[PDB]
Amino acid sequence: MSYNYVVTAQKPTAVNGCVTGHFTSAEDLNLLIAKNTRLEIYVVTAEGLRPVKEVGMYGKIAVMELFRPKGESKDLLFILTAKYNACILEYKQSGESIDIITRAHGNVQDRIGRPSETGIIGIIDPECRMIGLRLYDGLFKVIPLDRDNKELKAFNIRLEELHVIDVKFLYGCQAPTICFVYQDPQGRHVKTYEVSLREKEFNKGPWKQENVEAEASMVIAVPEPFGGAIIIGQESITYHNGDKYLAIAPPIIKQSTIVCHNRVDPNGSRYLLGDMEGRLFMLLLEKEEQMDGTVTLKDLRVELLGETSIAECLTYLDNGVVFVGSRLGDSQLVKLNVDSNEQGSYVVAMETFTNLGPIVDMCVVDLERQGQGQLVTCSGAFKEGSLRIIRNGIGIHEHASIDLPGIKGLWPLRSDPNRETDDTLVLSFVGQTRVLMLNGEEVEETELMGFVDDQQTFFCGNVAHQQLIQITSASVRLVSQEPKALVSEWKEPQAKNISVASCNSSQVVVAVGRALYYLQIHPQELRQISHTEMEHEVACLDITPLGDSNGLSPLCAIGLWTDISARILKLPSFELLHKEMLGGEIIPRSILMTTFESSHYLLCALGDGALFYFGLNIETGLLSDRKKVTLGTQPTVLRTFRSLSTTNVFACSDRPTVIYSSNHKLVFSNVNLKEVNYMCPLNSDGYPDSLALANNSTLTIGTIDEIQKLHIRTVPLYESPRKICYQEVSQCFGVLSSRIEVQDTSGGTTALRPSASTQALSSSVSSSKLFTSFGEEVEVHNLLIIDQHTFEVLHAHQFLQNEYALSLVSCKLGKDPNTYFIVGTAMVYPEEAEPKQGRIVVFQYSDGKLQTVAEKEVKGAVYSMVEFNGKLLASINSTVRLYEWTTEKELRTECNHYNNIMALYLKTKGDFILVGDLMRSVLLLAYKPMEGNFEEIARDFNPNWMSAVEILDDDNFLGAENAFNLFVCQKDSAATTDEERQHLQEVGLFHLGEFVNVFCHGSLVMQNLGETSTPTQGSVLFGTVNGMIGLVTSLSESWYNLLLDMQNRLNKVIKSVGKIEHSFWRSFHTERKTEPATGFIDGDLIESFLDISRPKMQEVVANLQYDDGSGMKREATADDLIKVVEELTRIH
Amino acid sequence: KKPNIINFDTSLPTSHTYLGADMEEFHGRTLHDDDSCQVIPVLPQVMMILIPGQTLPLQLFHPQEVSMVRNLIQKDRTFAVLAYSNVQEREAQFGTTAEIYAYREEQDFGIEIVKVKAIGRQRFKVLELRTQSDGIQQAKVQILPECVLPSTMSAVQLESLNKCQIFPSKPVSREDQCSYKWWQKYQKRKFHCANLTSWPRWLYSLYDAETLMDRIKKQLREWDENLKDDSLPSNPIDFSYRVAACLPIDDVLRIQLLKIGSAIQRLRCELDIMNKCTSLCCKQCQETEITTKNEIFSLSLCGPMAAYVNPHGYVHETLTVYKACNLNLIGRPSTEHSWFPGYAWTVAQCKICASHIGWKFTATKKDMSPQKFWGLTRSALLPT
Ligand SMILES: N#Cc1ccc(N2CCN(Cc3ccc(COc4cccc5c4CN([C@H]4CCC(=O)NC4=O)C5=O)cc3)CC2)c(F)c1
Ligand SMILES: [Zn+2]
Repeated sequence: MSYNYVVTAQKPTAVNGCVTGHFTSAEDLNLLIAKNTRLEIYVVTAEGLRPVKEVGMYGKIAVMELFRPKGESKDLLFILTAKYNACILEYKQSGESIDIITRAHGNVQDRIGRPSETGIIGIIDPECRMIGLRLYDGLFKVIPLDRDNKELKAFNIRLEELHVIDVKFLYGCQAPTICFVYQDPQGRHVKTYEVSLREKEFNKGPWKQENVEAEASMVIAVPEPFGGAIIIGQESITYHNGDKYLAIAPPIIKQSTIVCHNRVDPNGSRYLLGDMEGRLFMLLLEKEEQMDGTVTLKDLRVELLGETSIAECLTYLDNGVVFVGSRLGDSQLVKLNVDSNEQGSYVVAMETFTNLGPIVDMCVVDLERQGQGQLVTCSGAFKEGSLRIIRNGIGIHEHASIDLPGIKGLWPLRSDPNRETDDTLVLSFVGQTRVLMLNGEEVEETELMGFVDDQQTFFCGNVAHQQLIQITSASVRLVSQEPKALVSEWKEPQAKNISVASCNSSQVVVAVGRALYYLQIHPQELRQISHTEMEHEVACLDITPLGDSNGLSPLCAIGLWTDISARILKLPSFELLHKEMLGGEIIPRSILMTTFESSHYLLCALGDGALFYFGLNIETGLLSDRKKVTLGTQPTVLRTFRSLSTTNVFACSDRPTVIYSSNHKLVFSNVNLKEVNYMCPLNSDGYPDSLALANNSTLTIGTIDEIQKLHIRTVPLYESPRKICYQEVSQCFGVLSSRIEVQDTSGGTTALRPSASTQALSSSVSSSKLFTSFGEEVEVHNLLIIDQHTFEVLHAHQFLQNEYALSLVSCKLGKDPNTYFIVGTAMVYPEEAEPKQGRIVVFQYSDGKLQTVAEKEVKGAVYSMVEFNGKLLASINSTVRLYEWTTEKELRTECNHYNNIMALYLKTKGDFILVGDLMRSVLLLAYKPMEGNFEEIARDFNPNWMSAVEILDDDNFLGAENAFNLFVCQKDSAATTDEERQHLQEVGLFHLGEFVNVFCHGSLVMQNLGETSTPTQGSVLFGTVNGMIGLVTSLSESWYNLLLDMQNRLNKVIKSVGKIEHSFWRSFHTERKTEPATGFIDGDLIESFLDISRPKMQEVVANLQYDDGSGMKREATADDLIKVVEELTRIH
Repeated sequence: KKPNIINFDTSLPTSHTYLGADMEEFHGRTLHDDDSCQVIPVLPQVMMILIPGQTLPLQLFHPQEVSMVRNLIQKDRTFAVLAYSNVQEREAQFGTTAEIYAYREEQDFGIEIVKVKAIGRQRFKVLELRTQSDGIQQAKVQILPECVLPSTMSAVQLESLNKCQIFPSKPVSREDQCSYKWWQKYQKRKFHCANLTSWPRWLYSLYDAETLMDRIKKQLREWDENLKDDSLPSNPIDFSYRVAACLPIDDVLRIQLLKIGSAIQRLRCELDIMNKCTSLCCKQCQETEITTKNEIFSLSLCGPMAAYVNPHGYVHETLTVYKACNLNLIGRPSTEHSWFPGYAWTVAQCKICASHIGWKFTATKKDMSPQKFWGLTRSALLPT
């Protein structure tokens, strides 16, 4: 009884693994990046990374490795999913079609077994003889690697050592030999085994157990010719080969522990290391020893290269380039230039890839356009803390507004020879063509000499030979720049009226009724060069010069009124070089030819609002590539505005859009405007690189932003931001933050780097009196005020010592007109486990200064706060308390309600406090105002880890819980039994695959009522640790049933990578119990329906029983689904 | 407050040499399938909440119970003990199944008395309390499952820092500056990925298994000088059950701890109870302090509390104290059936209401805790 619809508004960005190898081809060098469920395949070139393929797998990539067995030309990819769905993939492309085929696949989980504490380890034999997986304690799983093992069957080999830290395969061994470090009561040890496939058991290792450091963490296998393994702890790096042994204690690595590594030389002479706080090291192996051809180590020098982002996965690309794959920061692409050394750093950054995770807090704010929200996150951690502002859509910054009664055409002109800039814009109404002049802020209607006065101009622009043209409804009149005299005027021989006009730099082709005349603009002349007629009236014409030449279009495209067909014909003739019969009924309204990214297209817009993009051949002929995109429900006018050193096409309609090319495909962003009827690029002197947009009410001039669907501005703080709230009246942001300060031997706390708290305009330190070892790191909490326009730190309030600030709310209380920042803290001491004292402090930002209006001292930790109807509701430990803002600016207790749970989460909707804890103990309350106390309505207790919770509506509540799941609970208020009334039934399950930290009501698209509204009700955004912003909406029962049927039918048509069943992937998963998903419709699977081929589209729908408004219409068509699916795509 | 010399050889208390010596023993364990309904016979005349892992002594006299237990030993060996609520007369909805490990039948007194000892194994909730005309009603039993949760960091863990999640063992044992400093780096290194989530590390330490177990061990040693690993299990399930058994709480709190399905919630509840508890006063008076919480030691490996049977079959749970107050004794110190091998129990009563709170266990030898051992029971001891 929930019927909800979940979709991804921004794909995950945090990198949890990256490999290199010859995957796509034996010649190319590929960098494969797994970000979560998405696998990105790049190609390493001199300029950088060139994306090639984007595949999204049905699972979280836990292990991926590239291996090449015998008899293969390029490396294969082995991927293991967190649900233990193993597979082996192979790249296969034929010209334009790219397919990642599944060589093998099979689930490798066990019926019984506790997953290991150190997690999944997946290793592949260097000779590609088997695959070793350590999924479960006390069991080594081995997958034999033979061509006949297409189901990936594996056998378990018993390990007597239950605590295994790191295991890898050794290089240069006749039989597959593993090496690992394990934990014992006597300490940590290194051991090796000789795995035998025939006997299906272990054997005696080449070199026996050796005692290692008490904190030995990783094993790295040195390749031939050195051999053996290198074991890196917190204080030492040791090399083991049996008889040969080395040990070093470099002091440059004692500060932090190494977590990641990657070989940089095929011969393993040098290694690359990274630690927790983000500095690159450089382990070096010296092969100077050579007695009788044998190569042995002699030293283990460690060199510090520099500081990079906090890395999770290092990888060395070709020619001194390192890809630092960060997960709590931003990915980098750095240079290992050993000669630069500007100040003592060996690394310089080249690129920086956006990474929004971890998203700890979000808020939706109408920053620029009223009605359209913007997401301001609290991303990153440690030195990578930053605020991200995500905006959906290209936006136009208005700079002028001249009211006009429905301009029917805007066209720029230059009435100033040798000016190199626009001078005036020639508008054209229904009956007259006014010529407005605009140099600076001028709006004068300065009529040109050669332009007609009372006519609806069809074209007006700068023509060749320093002349201006004006293709009016009467005749094509040519004018002059300097003398401004009518050089020529080609009237219709039969005194007919021109229907459609199209002009180029040197040519002008006009259509009078069903006849087409081609006229060349010779210097001070206009002589017809051709004349022909078509079957029906010309709906539209387009003669745009393609690449090069730019003086004579080889082809001209037209549209037929009574045929609904588009043809391309040679300009100096009438020979139909190609034809097409796209659709029917509604006639074409505009034709345009573009050159997006050196590839030529041909865009035709029908009168119903659908643009049918197609490919065109410049030399001769054309392709078909029929891809109809429904960009609005009004006739579309297509114009080309460069504005980027690129082509770009602005499709004016009820939903204005910019059609650009991202890499080699045409993307379709949407412009944040209500409706633009006509547009024209005005590069006027006073308006640099502006664009005149004419709605049905007025003409506006402004500048477009950057052609990109989602834009993420970054404001680095260099400290971890915890919570964020927005205060409208002050135009400021209230953000909590923490910085790490080391305890020096002077009684103070010195910092580690310049942060946003130590670099504010004005500063403060909390001064309240209501109540170690050299090297210890202590957290210092601040409340920063950040401007919403400049995003500069206006103030930085520092809290007391040992005080942890937990929550934050910006609301006005009681009858007071002032709005405040309410901050709830907790005084935490290392000696004690659970705090005894906290503090509710009310700030007030005015005149650029932060003042503490009021201060309340409570007994506990204030885990959350909400503004329940002019009354702060606080959750002090396990007590939910409601406060009243007195007339003297002092908080007063009104009612208490004691729980047996820690009220970590408080979400209110009217008078219904939703209370939860970290044990998934969702509790529902109601606040009776006539009596003034809280009352418990429902309860749903189930032992499980719950990450967040949100009130979808008065009945359904949504939350995220363990193993990356989602759920919905619903209270049946109509139950006649009290036991069911007091119970919260669970009506939805879903394995999202992501860890949600925050829910927030809002939407990133324009809020239009639309009279008929939309099939989706409500909108809730969530942000995850990996950096994925989703969106969950409700559905009606009929729509839920239709989408469920379509989702079942898509699963038999769409072939996934690895052949993981969608029902299995979305099944609610947990270490103790997994059930199928219910009540959730996957927006990704549904939205993938638009990308399948037409025969597959026909296969998907054959009995859907589409119509619900009377009848069934059992045929159900296939474009009817397109109408439904696009409506769902528009909600995000 | 007798320190140092605690000479008892404190395991004898948990062997019950009073309920007979050469008692026949039973091999090992059994198992009931999770979430299954079972037919488990109910032995009557027992009114006590049997925590799993807790030993339950029993003497059986009436022929119906003797026959039931005989057929029980010859078919399985498990019966049901129901957690009776405040209302008596079969007002129970939860319970635990007892499973036999020692058995002895005596033909003495012209009767077929059967002396038996059992320990709780599983936890269940009764569907319907079917009654049989024989006298031994069989209950409709649903096996309530036991929940174990992974680390709260396992979902939000970073893969890299996972090898750094297998800690070296605790330094030495039970030493200051080896706990307050070890635990700090333990919390800092275990919950380093709490920065990705929205909550600080100490919050995730409040829901930890090992940290809660450490804090509870601290308080229990603060009372009775425990022997580090004096049979305190490493498993949070078993540790929680042991602590719940040994806590000096009333019946409602025991039932509430029995209702809880997860180890972490049980440990948090025990911490709350043991932190908010101070005095133990006489039920029939709710007016007299017959203890405190500091004056409480353990001569049994099972804690300050264990189940013992008087020769009439009634089961008593006794609380061990150094020095009880407001108790008057009657009768010479006698030693016929003492559950503690070497003392001579003297019956104690409230100084006002005169109710059987417990006994004073005076010594016999001289290398003993000299006449300082009050084994107060729970029939009159309301935590106040
Ligand atoms: N149907 C039937 C049927 C058949 C046979 C029955 N037989 C009757 C005769 N019984 C022998 C006998 C009787 C009396 C004693 C004295 O012991 C008593 C008496 C009363 C209360 C308590 C104790 C000991 N005690 C505590 C003190 C603290 C401690 O440490 N341990 C304890 O046990 C008490 O609380 C010893 C042996 C054997 C059984 C029968 F009773 C029913
Ligand atoms: Zn009394």
